[PDB]
Amino acid sequence: VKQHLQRETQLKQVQQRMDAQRELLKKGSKKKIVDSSGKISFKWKKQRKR
Amino acid sequence: DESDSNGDINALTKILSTTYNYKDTLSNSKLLPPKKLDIVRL
Amino acid sequence: EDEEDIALEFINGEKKDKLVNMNSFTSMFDNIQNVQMDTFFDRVMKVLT
Amino acid sequence: PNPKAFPLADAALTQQILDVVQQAANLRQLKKGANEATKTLNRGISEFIIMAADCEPIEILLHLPLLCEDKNVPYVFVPSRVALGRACGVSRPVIAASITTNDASAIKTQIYAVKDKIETLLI
Amino acid sequence: ALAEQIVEFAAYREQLSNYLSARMKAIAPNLTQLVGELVGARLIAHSGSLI
Amino acid sequence: IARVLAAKAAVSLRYDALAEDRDDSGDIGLESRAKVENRLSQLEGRDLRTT
Amino acid sequence: GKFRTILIAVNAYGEVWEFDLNKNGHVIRRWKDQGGVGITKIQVGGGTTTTCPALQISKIKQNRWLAVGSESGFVNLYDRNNAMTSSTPTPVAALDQLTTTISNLQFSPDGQILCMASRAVKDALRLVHLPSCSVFSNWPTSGTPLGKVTSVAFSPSGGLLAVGNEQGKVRLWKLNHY
Amino acid sequence: SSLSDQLAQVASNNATVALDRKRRQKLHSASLIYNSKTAATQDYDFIFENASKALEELSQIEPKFAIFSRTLFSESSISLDRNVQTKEEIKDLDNAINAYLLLASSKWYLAPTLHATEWLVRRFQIHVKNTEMLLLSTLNYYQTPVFKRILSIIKLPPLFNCLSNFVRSEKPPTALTMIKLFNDMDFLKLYTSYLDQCIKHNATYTNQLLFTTCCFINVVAFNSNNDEKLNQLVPILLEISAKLLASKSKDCQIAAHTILVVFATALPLKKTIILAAMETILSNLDAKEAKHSALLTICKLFQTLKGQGNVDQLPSKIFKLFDSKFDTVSILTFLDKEDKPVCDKFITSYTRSIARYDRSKLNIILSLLKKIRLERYEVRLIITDLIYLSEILEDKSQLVELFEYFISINEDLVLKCLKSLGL
Repeated sequence: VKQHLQRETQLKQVQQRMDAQRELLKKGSKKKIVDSSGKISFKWKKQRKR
Repeated sequence: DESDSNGDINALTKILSTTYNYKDTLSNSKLLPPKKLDIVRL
Repeated sequence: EDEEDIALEFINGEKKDKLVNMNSFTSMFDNIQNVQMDTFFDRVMKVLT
Repeated sequence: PNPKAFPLADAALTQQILDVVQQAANLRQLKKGANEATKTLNRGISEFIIMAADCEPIEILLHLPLLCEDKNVPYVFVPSRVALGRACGVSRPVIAASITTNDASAIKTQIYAVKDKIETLLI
Repeated sequence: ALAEQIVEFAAYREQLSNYLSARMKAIAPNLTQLVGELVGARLIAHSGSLI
Repeated sequence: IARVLAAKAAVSLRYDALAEDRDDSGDIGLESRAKVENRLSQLEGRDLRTT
Repeated sequence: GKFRTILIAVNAYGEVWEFDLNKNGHVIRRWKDQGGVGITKIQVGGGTTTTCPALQISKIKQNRWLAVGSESGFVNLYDRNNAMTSSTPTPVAALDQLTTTISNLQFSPDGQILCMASRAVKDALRLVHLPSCSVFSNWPTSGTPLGKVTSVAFSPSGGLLAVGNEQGKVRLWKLNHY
Repeated sequence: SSLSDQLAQVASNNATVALDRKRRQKLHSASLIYNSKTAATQDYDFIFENASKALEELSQIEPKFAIFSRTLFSESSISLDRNVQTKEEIKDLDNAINAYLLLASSKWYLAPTLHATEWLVRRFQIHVKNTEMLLLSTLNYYQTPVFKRILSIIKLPPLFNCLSNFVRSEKPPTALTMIKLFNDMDFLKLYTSYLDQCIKHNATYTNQLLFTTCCFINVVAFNSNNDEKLNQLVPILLEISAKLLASKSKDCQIAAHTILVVFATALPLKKTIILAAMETILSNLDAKEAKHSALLTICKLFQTLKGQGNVDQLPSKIFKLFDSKFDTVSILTFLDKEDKPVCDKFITSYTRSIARYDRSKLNIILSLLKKIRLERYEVRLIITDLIYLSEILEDKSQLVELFEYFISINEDLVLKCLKSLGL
């Protein structure tokens, strides 16, 4: 059971990373912000998708 | 074959023959007409 | 009162409306088949209002 | 306002909820629409569910509280779906939306504040 | 006698389908009115509960 | 059309399996059917190839 | 010899309060803007305002239109007669053309054009014809030199429009009908 | 220009002459009913037998067709040819073909029309020689397998290129194709001529009159932007509107009504032109259906015009005409209708005309003002007309009655217009 659990959490994270990339692909006016720790993030402009 | 010689029937066709630019403009329309703005750059 | 008050009375008074855009009458073609003439006319008047 | 839509936020809580919604959509953490919201309950990642009250017929979103009871997700009706769509960011009326989870967002604290006030309102 | 028994299954099937259409009209008349009651009943059959 | 139909069928179903005081007239089916119909006319009016 | 001034204040959730000032500021009413999650800018028009003001007491006229503009981009538009009467009314028309946060709303001094503009991205002025609530389609065009519009005015008499942006240059048009 | 292109136009000239046995099977195997091989095996005498039978059936249904049995469907018409005949003779044969296609455009969901016009197709090559009258006749059936057939045989003229794309296909032509056909202009001229001929020979029906209506509507909608296109499309639709009014079929009159309404709400027409619109409409108005439609139309036209001269009197003749056609109790029940179309501008124009031309029905005036909710400037105009009427007339009881009605509603405007003139 424990090994099943770790398999599930890892697949969850891989899907987190992949989903963030897919939405970088989509549209919008992004902004690439950089955290302290080394981690990057994106923050979109305040606009209504039409 | 043809010479010129209550209310009629021919009237719509006759006044169409007379007038040539049928949008009413000349009337000081007082109301700003929609969807086509008339604006000049100074 | 004043002329400018009269023209504002015009402008205030007249009420809003629907314009003829380029897409209103296209379902008329698919409702045209055997319905009688006056019924078509009243659906047209509804589109205009 | 239907008695169908029971746990209903007021003015103050409604503003706070739609503030978190606006932030979440700017960061892209928001799932818009009722079919999409049911999907994310099913995958079991969603943070909480915000529903409209005036979608008539009400039942089409009434299928969500049974899932939220089953899965223990907090959920709140807010009064107007026009407002929910505007706060959500699209051009449409949106009758349900769902904050999804990313534990290192920049709005984790605000989400928790709202989710805690919701759970009090349910409980 | 076999051939008349064949006729009887045909009549029985028509009766069953008419029964079913009326019954679906009773249970889920919105979905019936949309997709047609045969496919509606098959949807309910596959996923099981109407709920 | 299978997307539009599946969405309007979900609306129809949820109105049916959960609305405890149903009037049995199927009106939500009729309304949404008119919506899907209109969609079908729009799609089939559109012509992919030049005039 | 008599007028009465009313002060209208918009909460950023949408709840309009209308105090009156003549007797000490006492709430005439309050009604909610329908929709309206984040509101910036309310403005009235059609009569006499802080943007086309009066010049003798006989000329004060009550404003016919009310407009409320949100920071999504929408702008709801109410009629004053019916909104005052009903006290939780329906917007006559809801415009969404701009996509960023409404930062200017001016009516024309005779109240037939609403110019709704946005501070936030380039070329975001639209002029709306009222009562029919329909955006004028041919000006501003693609090439209209506007830039990030930061302020707008309408002229009292000559029918002029004057727009100013972030580069610091004001540009000036004449609506030729006047 | 090239030898190739001059030769091409030669072949187009001699397009229907069978110069070979191969070409003759090409020509003769184009046909409306049969498939290719069967049609090319059979001959003129057989096709004529089938056609005569079908025309006897159509004569039973509609009794105009015995004349065609006298003159285009005889044994002599087995014998005649179309290419061996001088131009005067060809012109007459095309008159008879055009009149036949009119007087059986209306039956094209019928196998007898299929069989009879198939003889005309094969012996006289209408699908080559007069195709424009073929297509403009059978146009509105644009879904029925019969029109798909007719496209499959025809060779499309220069003004039908939209279908030139759609020819020889299992899908039919679509509504947006028909609208783009009409949205070109020289086609609108052509179609107008076909409708004038159709009206003057009296063969119209609801199906095709609906179709022509729906296309003239849709042309004005797509042109609702380009004001030059609109201004240049005014005379053609307003010519049809006049002729289609001057007819005597209530269906014609309803079609012309709906054309006028859509066109005037899409373009602001001049006052004199809306006046003459009303003049023609009323002056040939009879029927009940048309009476109801015409009332709605005139209210809508006067609501459209706006400027100066906004709300004046009708002239004497148009007013008297309107009174002959419409009772005041009829306009009163129209104002008693539930739906209540916006008709304020026509109502007050009518009221000013009453108080300046009749000076009696002032009780009726108070009835009208009780019925409808006018606007402030209409009030101002009416009240000033009554003030002048009072100063020209005896202060009559009903004139008083109108005045205390306004006293009931807006003493202050009475005071303001009084300050304009009086005390």
